[PDB]
Amino acid sequence: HHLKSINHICFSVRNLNDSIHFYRDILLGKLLLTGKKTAYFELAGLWIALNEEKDIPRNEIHFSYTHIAFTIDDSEFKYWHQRLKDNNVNILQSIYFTDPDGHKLELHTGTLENRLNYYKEAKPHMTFY
Amino acid sequence: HHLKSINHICFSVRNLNDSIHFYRDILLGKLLLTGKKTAYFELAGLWIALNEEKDIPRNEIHFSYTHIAFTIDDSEFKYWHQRLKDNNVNILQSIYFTDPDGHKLELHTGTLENRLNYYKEAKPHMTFY
Repeated sequence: HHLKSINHICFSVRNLNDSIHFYRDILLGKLLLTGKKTAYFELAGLWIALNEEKDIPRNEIHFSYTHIAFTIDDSEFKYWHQRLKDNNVNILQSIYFTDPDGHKLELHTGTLENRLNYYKEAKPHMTFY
Repeated sequence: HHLKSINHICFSVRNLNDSIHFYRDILLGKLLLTGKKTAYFELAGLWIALNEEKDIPRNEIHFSYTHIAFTIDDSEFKYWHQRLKDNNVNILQSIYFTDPDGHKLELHTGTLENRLNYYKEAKPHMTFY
């Protein structure tokens, strides 16, 4: 009875047109649908839905407790770093960054297996299953 | 130069042992690693990382602006509905629910293609690309 796969992710965003430029132009996703308050993309093989909420407060911290990471090839690290820098993206191996609203994103060059093997050497008092 | 795939998701959680029971026992994910403040799972083919933050306020609304949906087969809908109900999960075709902390999750039985075709009939004034 297991869950089969990730199906989609939805993000609330304050300005649809800023978020379409981010996900479509900067991150090279495919725009598939728009409405007044909605946009769907396919990005990295994943359906991403954006829901526009123009009243999310800009003077408060939100989006603190989740991050989403996408895979890139190690050889593409400098290309992506430079692409995000040249697009004035908020940047915090991995590249940590935010979308225009503050949703926390990451580009990462390794696998879960790579990370487990790293921790078995670096953090050997963790418990491995 | 495209992003290749989703790599992982990380959630902050207030109690690791409550969240391991949710993701491992209720959602049938695989526990791969633990530390004092960390747990890694593979769930639905996706690496999920949990980071324990015991001080996330319990008396405030958080996690409002993201949701993550997983695919199930249509025939499994009543099995999952009943499994979440029998485990006293907060439940809000799709099943909408939250983890123990309030991260918003969904089980969904359709594809992006199915949803686009639905909107072309139901919401024909959207723009399709």
